[PDB]
Amino acid sequence: NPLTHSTPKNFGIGQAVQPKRNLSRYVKWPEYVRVQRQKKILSIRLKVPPTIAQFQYTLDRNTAAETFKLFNKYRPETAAEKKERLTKEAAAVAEGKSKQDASPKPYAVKYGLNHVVALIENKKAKLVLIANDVDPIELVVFLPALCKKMGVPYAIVKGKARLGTLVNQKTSAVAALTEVRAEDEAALAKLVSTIDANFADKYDEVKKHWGGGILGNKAQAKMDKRAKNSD
Amino acid sequence: GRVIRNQRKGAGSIFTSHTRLRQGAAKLRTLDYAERHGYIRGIVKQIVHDSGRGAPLAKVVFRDPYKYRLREEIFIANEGVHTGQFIYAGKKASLNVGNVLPLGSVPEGTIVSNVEEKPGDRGALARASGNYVIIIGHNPDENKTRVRLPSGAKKVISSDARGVIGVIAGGGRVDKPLLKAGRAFHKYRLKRNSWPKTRGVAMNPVDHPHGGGNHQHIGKASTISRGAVSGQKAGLIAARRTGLLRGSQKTQ
Amino acid sequence: RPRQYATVSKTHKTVSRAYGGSRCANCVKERIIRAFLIEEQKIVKKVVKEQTEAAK
Amino acid sequence: ALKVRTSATFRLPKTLKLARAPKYASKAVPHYNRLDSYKVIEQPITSETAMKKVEDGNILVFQVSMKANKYQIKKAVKELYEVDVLKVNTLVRPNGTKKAYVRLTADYDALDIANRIGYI
RNA sequence: GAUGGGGAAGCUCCGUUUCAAAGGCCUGCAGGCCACCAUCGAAAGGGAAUCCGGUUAAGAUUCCGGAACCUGG
RNA sequence: GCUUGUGACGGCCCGUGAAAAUCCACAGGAAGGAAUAGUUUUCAUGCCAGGUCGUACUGAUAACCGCAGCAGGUCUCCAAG
RNA sequence: UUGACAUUGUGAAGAGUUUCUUUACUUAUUCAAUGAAGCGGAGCUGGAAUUCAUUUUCCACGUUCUAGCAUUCAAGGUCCCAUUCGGGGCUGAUCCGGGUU
Repeated sequence: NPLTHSTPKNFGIGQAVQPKRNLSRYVKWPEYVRVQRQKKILSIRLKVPPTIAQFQYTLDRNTAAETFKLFNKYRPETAAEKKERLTKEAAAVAEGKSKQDASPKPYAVKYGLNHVVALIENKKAKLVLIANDVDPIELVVFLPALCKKMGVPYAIVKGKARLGTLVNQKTSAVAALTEVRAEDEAALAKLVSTIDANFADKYDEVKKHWGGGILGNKAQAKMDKRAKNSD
Repeated sequence: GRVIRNQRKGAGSIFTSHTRLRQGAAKLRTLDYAERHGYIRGIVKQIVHDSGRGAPLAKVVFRDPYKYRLREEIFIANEGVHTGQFIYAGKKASLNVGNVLPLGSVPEGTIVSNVEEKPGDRGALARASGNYVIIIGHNPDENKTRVRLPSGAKKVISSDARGVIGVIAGGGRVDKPLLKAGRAFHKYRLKRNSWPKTRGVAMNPVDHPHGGGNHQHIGKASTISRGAVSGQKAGLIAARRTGLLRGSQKTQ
Repeated sequence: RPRQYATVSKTHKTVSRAYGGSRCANCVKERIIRAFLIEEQKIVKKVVKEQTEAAK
Repeated sequence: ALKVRTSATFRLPKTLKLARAPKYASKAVPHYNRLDSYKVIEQPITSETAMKKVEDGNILVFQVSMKANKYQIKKAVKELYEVDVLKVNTLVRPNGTKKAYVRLTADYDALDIANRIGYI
């Protein structure tokens, strides 16, 4: 209107002083940031053997949520719960009913790495969950082939932090249950079928295939050009 | 024996450069989006004698494109430039004296000065008085232009490397004798402590290989192999020949 | 001397123009002229570009 | 899911920078006022040259601790003698002791103050 | 010549726009801008500002009398 | 006239013959701003303070160094007929 | 200084089961600059092609007489808020990969 006046700016070369912009691309980041990003990328390079290419097949979110829902039923105890049980079973059985028969048998996930490992060794395990994102990874590389040879159902999953939360811990790296009540065995089998199909049965094939090989945006598009524009 | 003169110069203490009266080092800009795509104009505000160096300098200003300021830069004079002149610079820049361009942006037979050996080295070659460097051909394969150098040589470098049109000012400095020790003295105090110079054959054997006497003479050949040792290397070095010669091609 | 320019009032340090104690009158005149004439020739370059581009 | 950083230069982002929460009160107690007034002003100087300045110039000459300074000197005088201090000049005698020539205001007679002090 | 760092068995060495997350500027926080930034290094370099007269055995552009100037608040 | 400072000039160079703190100005136009009044302290005037250290004497054919009160050596200003 | 071994990975091509020659790559390593500013990819846009215009093969990307000036998330336009005075968002300044180059 007739007091405001529309005066654009060129923002062009040799004139029209340049504005501010999103320079997140051209950042000179800190060292640790560059390190984690470049480690990720380098790991993406350098063709990965099948023994690690097992990983990065984690799950569908739907099956993930279903499984987690199952596992939440078989939580461990907490401070107050262990406190209560130990007050009561003691108070009764110590001068009363049988030692530790004065309180119910428990059910839970039976977490803990070496515990899990021994259970699998003893075939006493029923289902296994393996966080994909461990560091170091030799902790866990040997579990899938192990469970395969032992005929046990496993899956690789996401969020070792989620595993931790499942135990009221920061992280677990593992979670693998046996004790299941009769009510949940149907869902147990339901998940087992699809999961062995997805992970366990495909083991021997994935064990054949490598990973990596990727280029990255620039050289990748460049190879696409050197192939398409030239062939 | 002792340590010889030239063995000692690596440590500097005496033999460093006398850079008080220097202006800032003379250089091109930092390469950037403008020169990379388009051009930019700068203005020479004044040109000046730097000391301990012929080939006078020019202080040039540009608009900081990315911020409200001025960026001053120290270019090497180009034999005709002058105050108040506009100095265009970049890929799309005009082909005139003083302007600075890549090499693919110009033809062969053209010449240039202060040229970059690599993009963003900010000037390596043809930085001396009355010198210059020639373009002789291009090769868009790998963006490689080829050139001829004041040593008579030839080279190949990136065609995108920047260089300033013309030849460097100063010119016939060498054609004037010094006539005497003192002008040389001043000429060299403004640079370094590399002068006067004593002759090895006058020195003593401990102070030099040549050294000892009863007669000012050397004793053995003064062509000291390229595979020799520091402290042995005094005289002629990789002598592919020696004595006076004719003639004469630099390279062809 | 420099630190006395802080003590003294401003009539000692400036004359009554734009670019008072910074530039001489003939340079300011020059710079005024340069501004006006170039902004006119700028307009002229603009309209010349328009009639030329709309020529075809 | 992103963020805008409008400059390639990153810096340490600020934080709270806590205050100190001492448990055990590092010093068992505070010192007293080391360098009080009595400690500051040590001794008058009754050399005849000094008595002359007294009689004539309304000055007191005092030997003082090196650790003092003119503010403290003045402060201590005005307290210990209930006086107005015009000015002071100071020095270090070659024997390693500090001297102060303390001029008084016109209201006070340095001499009468001297014999009040009991030196004269 | 410290620091980040990097060498050296190490005493310590290299380097001082350092391959660094290197802060303080205004108007508890909200606004805002702005940063290769230790520190030392000249009693003859640079640099805010004072003079006269008089005074002592011995001090003085320092003291006394008089008259100024500069900074900071 | 002597010393000394100073200015504008002229000659010299392949020699063109410090830096920083500090101070100022300019552009800029962020902002705030008068009527019973409101703005300004780079005008004048007014008020308080201005710390620490050194400060004497010699500076040489007797105070420095030369083992010493050594004809030696040791930076410099003033400069009458 | 030269050779071997290790760092030292991935592809191809092939003379005499060989194990030797160049040449392919970026992540290793190496070099350089920058307050790590504008890489890359498709674009758009624009000219200039055509047609009773529409891609229907064409093409390229805003500053050059002059010792000026270019700064306040930018003016404009478009939305919200009620907007008393002032804020806030999108464009203006194509979008997408975050390989600083």
